[PDB]
Amino acid sequence: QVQLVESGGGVVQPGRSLRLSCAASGFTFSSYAMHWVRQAPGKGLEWVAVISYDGSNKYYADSVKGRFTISRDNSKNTLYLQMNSLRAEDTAVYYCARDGQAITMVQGVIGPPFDYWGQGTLVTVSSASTKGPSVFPLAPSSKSTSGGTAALGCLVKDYFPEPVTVSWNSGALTSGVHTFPAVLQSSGLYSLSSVVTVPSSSLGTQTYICNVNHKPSNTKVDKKVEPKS
Amino acid sequence: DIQMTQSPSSLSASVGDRVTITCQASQDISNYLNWYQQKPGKAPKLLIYDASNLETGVPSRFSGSGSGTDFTFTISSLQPEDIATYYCQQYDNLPYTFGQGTKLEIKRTVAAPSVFIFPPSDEQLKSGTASVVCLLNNFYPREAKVQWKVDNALQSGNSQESVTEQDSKDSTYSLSSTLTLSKADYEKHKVYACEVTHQGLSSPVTKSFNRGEC
Amino acid sequence: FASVYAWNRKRISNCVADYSVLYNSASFSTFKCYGVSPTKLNDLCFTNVYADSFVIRGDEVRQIAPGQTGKIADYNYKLPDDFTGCVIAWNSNNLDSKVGGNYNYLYRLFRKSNLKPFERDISTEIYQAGSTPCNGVEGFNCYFPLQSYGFQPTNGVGYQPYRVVVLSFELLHAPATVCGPKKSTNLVKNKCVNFNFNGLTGTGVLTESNKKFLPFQQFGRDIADTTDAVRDPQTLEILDITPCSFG
Ligand SMILES: *[C@@H]1O[C@H](CO)[C@@H](O)[C@H](O)[C@H]1NC(C)=O
Repeated sequence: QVQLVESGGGVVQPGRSLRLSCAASGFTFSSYAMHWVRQAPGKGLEWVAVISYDGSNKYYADSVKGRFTISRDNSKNTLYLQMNSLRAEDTAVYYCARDGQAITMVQGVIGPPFDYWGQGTLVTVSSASTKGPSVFPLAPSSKSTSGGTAALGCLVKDYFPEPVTVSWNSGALTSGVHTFPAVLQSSGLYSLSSVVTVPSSSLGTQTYICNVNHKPSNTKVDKKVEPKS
Repeated sequence: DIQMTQSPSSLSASVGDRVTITCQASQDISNYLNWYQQKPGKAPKLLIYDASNLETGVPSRFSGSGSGTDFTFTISSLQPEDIATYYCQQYDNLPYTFGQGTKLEIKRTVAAPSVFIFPPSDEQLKSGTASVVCLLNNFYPREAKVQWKVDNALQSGNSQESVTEQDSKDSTYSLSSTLTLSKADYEKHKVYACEVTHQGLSSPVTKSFNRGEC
Repeated sequence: FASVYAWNRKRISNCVADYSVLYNSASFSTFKCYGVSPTKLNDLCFTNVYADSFVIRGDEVRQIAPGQTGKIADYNYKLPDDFTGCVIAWNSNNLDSKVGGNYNYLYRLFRKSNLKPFERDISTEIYQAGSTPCNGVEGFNCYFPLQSYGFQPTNGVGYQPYRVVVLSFELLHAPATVCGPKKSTNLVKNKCVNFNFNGLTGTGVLTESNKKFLPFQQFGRDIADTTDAVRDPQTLEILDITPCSFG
């Protein structure tokens, strides 16, 4: 039925070039329109580009022009966005959606616009490689202790390849375990810290080992957190 | 041809209420638009074509009002699985502008944070840098302030925060602020303090340590 | 049918209109009456009835009403704010929608100013959105003003074509005109009865006559001026009117 799949995004340096892929399924592809829409992470949506039923009607946006181009395959139900002259600023997640209501574009008005069956992101940093993650244990302390509970955690910092995970005791503790959103430094590398609270009677008593796994690389390290010396 | 829309962004209410979002449109009157919801960690979703007339599947708690230059989304009878963003797209030209979004948040009883400060680990001081973490645990009003102080000097421009999604169990937030220094500059001061301000605190709480005191 | 941007306009005139065959036909998906509720149409008379005809989408039938806005009511077809007639609409997916798209049903989507009620505009000048003059060629901010519904048989309801007819009863200042139909019963002769002969209201016994009324007269009167004969329409046969029996 009607659903879309997307691929072709990743990590590349600025100034380079990349083409995307927006494929269709179900419906007749060569009758509809196809949109391109994006959002920088933590910002709002923004319409990027559009083309008719392969009728060469772009009508690009501001700045975008002269850097982007649209190419759809009506015979294979796919669509490609190729961008050149990157800015190290158009790193985002990207979506393609169908339209049937434009004016100088697709013949006849049909159905609702923007049915939104896409996904797919693209990183444009200078990290290139997968800067391994450096781990420290943040010890439980009386400055973190209050009454019945005290908090301890693990700080995993300085890595580029965004998807990284830290578990507690091989996935055992689910109470109080809270991993905070990674932060992007000026150096260009990410960093985060995951913390969990545990009864203050149990400072060192049981096992609290953070399991750090970095999937783009192959890093796997277990770090124990104990009260301060 | 340049147009833009507005929104009363970042609202908050409780279960079983009525909300309103007003997308006022720019000059050059238009003709109906749309209303999208976006659960984070996923793709957006259509809810109402131009003006009104929702689609299928929608649980029919939604309504628009399209009369020229000022449209109002109106949801009646809130439901505990309908908190997301809400961006409205306006069409009828070359550049299809958008709104700004509207973050939604439930209502919970004022809860003060547990605060905790962590000094840098000895392993990191070998490497030549010092991260000083300060944690704020569970808390409704997210409008919390984290003031770092080093030897009683308020520190500006060497910290970063992040905050968790509102907790599905107790509807609280948690916040982590990281202060980053060089080993050299770290070793130049003594007291590291983290002063948290929050509505559930009658006066701010400071957690602090003294560099080099077991 | 006729497009939505150039609707038709038939001026129904002196006739016998039976809005009951309309009202009860149950084939209409929408039958709203505004100036006058529907059942009392076959009991009133006006000067002129106009009938306008066109074809729109399915969910655009709510802009054919007094006091609405939208691309249809703004500049395609505007109804005055004290409308009097009725609006009728029915789905026509099988007639007007054809596989591959029926691109012969257009509508206007740009105009300088909203229409006056019952005003019509079939021009085809290149619209000019921005300040730059257009000089009869397309381009940015220079748009062709007509779009076409591409109707297709596999469209969800609310995108299938609906045919619409707007009846508008008007009353200028003439002497009369078309109106509902009349209903006559049987002729019961030989009984004190309460009768009405197209206006003549009376009481009495009716009897076959043998008087020869002219070729244009209606009834007969007697000295001292009382109605004593009538002519029946359905048949046209002299009949006497004898007072009842009192004493
Ligand atoms: C009236 O109609 C009947 C048929 O129903 C016909 O026989 C008769 O001649 C007609 N008379 C007049 C005056 O039209």
